[PDB]
Amino acid sequence: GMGKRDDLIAQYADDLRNKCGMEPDMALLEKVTKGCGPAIYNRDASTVAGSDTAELETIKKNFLMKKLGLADSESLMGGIQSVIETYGRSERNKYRAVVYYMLTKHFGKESVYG
Repeated sequence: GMGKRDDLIAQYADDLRNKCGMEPDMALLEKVTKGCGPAIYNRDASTVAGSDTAELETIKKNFLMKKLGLADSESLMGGIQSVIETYGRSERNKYRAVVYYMLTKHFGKESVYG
């Protein structure tokens, strides 16, 4: 096989195109994936619970505010809610790399990844 790291990035790209309706920027997606960590074999650890308030508050504080450098405002949770809705209410495997990629796009923060 191709190995878990490639399988994951391929899956993220497929989700972006075929679930979220977006043309994936592969160069950015790779940078976002690097930031999430080494390839994860345990599916549970690579996904975001869209319906968990604390998990969304953590994405706001640790990713949007701490990493992307965005200020505290209604637009942050609004953006999180938007990307979770885009990924889909019926999706039980919302990959955290895909969510981070979508938020980076949504807020125009691509250049922070280099």
